[PDB]
Amino acid sequence: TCRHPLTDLEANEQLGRCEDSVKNRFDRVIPFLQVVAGIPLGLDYVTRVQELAQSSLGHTLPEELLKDNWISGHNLKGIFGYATAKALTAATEQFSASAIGFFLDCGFHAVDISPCADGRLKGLLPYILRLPLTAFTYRKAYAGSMFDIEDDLAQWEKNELRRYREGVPNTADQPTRYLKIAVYHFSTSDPTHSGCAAHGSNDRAALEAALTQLMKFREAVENAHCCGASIDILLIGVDTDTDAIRVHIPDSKGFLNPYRYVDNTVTYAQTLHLAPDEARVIIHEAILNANRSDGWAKGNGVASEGMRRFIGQLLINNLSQIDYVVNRHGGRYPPNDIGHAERYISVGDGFDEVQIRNLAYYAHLDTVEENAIDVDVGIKIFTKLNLSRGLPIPIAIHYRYDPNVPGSRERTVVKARRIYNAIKERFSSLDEQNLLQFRLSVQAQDIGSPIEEVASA
Amino acid sequence: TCRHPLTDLEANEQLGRCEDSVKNRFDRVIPFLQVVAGIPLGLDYVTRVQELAQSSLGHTLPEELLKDNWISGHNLKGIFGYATAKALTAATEQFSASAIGFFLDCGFHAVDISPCADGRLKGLLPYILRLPLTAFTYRKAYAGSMFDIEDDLAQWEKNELRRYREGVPNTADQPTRYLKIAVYHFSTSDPTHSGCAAHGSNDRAALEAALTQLMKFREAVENAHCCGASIDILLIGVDTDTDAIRVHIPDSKGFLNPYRYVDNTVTYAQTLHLAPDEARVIIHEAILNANRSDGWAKGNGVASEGMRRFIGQLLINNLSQIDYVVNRHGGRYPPNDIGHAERYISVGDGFDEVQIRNLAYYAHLDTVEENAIDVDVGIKIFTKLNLSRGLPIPIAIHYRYDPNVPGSRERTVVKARRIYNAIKERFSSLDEQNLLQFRLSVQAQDIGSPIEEVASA
Ligand SMILES: [Zn+2]
Ligand SMILES: [Zn+2]
Repeated sequence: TCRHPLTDLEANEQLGRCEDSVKNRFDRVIPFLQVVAGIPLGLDYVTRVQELAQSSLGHTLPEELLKDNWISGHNLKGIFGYATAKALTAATEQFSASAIGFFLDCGFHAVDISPCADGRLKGLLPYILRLPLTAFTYRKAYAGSMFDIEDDLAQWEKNELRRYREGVPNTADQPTRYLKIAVYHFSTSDPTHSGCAAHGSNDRAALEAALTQLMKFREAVENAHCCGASIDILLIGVDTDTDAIRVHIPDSKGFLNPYRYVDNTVTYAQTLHLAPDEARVIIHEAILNANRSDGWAKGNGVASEGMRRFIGQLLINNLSQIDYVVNRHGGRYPPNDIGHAERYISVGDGFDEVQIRNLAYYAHLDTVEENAIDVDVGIKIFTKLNLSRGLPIPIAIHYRYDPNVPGSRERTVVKARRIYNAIKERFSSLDEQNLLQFRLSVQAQDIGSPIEEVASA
Repeated sequence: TCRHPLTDLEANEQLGRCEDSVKNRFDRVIPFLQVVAGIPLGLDYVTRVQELAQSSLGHTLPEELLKDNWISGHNLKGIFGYATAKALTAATEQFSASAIGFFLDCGFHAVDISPCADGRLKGLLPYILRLPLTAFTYRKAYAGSMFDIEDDLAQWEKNELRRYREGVPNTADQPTRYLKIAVYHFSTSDPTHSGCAAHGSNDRAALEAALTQLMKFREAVENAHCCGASIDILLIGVDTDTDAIRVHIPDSKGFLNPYRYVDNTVTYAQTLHLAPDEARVIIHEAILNANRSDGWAKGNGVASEGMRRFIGQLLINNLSQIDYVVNRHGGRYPPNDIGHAERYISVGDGFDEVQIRNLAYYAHLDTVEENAIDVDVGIKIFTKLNLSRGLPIPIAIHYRYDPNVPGSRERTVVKARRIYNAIKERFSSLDEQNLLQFRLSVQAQDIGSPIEEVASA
């Protein structure tokens, strides 16, 4: 078990430290609750619980959570909800140009990544791809990578208008394109149970669904606008057991083949014992041989220089993540980490500060009526994850708003409260048992904006 | 307080030991639960509860019963259900030719006893009558001794066919008959409250109901078959306070008089100070004087030699039980033992291994729809017995199947699950509060067959 020459050691250590700290903050709540349940409800109950909470979780608890526990029993569910919300707040607060130039040199003025809403793909940008979130990098996760065409088209139009009017990334005459990346996931160890649940854990079904959505988006962009407007499409598959990516190389015209791809597992295997420059040569030629391969991978021409450079950089970055997983877990995630191990249900736009693998179940929705199935899937997952142990389900309803648009924050807060009430009236049996805990938050759309808590009522 | 010369001392000691052990196994659960309720739900709750259970009940508990008790509170109801099921299993496991010859010498090839479903009559065979359960001795208990004519006729036909084809008890030409015994019960101390609840605690009502059912069965056998096919009928009353039987002596033609009977209390009183052979002479003549008495006991002729010998043996056997009660409780059962003191509700065919007085409430039924009133009576009894103390009601659904018939075991298991679900949907308020605990079991119809637990779902 040696180290790859291209591994980013200090970045790996930093990422591991952040992951460990956040997961520990979320996980230490349960032992504290178990200790609390053994404290008699005497006259010293409140003081003892408060000092124990200060010693364990680093914060105290509101007296309303403990004031009437002597007559109403231990308020373990309320303490759990409060502690989970505090852990999420602490994680976000603790988290809180070169990428644009690199994208421009590769021939793109904007990169749009649409991975699956699976929790195992949450850390796709900071861990698997090592791509920072910039003003021109977007991450819109959907269930089964089934991203919506209309909003992507609107984003494309907005970016093109910005290029035409101000040329913020670059002037409109530059021959750069809009890059849309679709990410599917699969499990090598358990293909039939640990795959994409949106497609019945069928690897090829997820692959073809993502490819079809990419093709539909490209054709919609072509149809909606004239003068030969077009976009570039990229397809990436992630093995959730080893966090290794296979990138489907487009041909000269940009079409993607489900069989023409570069797999980073064999690349890591065959570049382990070489030297940095030689490994870079290896991946540079390997992209070419994969793109020029025949048979089922028959492709017309070869991909552009920018495409190949971008894919090579992606593979080099993913090598560090493969090495990170090998170091931390001996080459494969533990059996508990292979499946669902989420700590809370994220509803709305999600958090850009806690992009950690298998931390939360994300349900991209603006209305419960439109995407109820995501909420039901999350509740079903947490029924086994949490309700089996008797713990309540924590739900963070987070939304982003644009401060430039007048009245946007109030509308966003109203939307958050509406979502909270809709999730309340559904699963009303779980509500009556206090098995659902909520926290509502809003944030400005700018990167690094503070997160503001809002009252549930 | 001296001992009757005909008392079976070692048999009495053995029976008392078994009764004490079984009742202690069932009764020691509650103090253990009360001790458990005082254990704080700390980190040592599971270990302490398990070691206490091992020390007290002789067995441990599944972790699922205690794993989430810290957040859901003490699972006293679940532990109660599990411990009661384990006690029943232990009692059955601990329990697990001459009689046929004696029956044949008395002129019967099969004996069928149909006592009331009252719990105080549960130990009628091993204690009150000292009659072992053989391949030709049957015990079908019904509420109010209201045994069903059709199944008795079917059993008679099966036995007669076996005699004709193989002659297993004896050849068909032998002048033996099928003996049907009906047992009613009454209370001397509290006639109006501790009598047969199926007849409003009216002694004469129970007597005439049992006599009418016996007459109906005899006439049905006579009508259904020609060549003068007939059966012998016997009527027995049991005083639940002293476990003493009065046997109604049939006349020469087999008819029974509600007033012509031999009472074993006066027999025990008048045979206490004599010697064995003299006491046997006394009961032999006493049968004759009772059968030859006039007035309201006017009967045509005298009973046969086999009938009188059988009745004399029954009285001699019941003398030992009278002596047993006198020894253990000073001549009468304690006031708590006079009424209802059952530990669980037996539904189905009952257990032949725990035939102990006042141990369980038995509800002979194959469908809740047909005999719902028995279930309601049992639930009403246990509402005062158990629900007053806050304990749940334990219910053992036990059924017997014939392994010779293909597919019988699966059908029996399906029937048990159907009965369990039907009892669940009724009394749904008790179900939601976890006040009903169930255990489902099946057993082969052969005597001594193992009891197999089945899953509730
Ligand atoms: Zn998925
Ligand atoms: Zn009765």
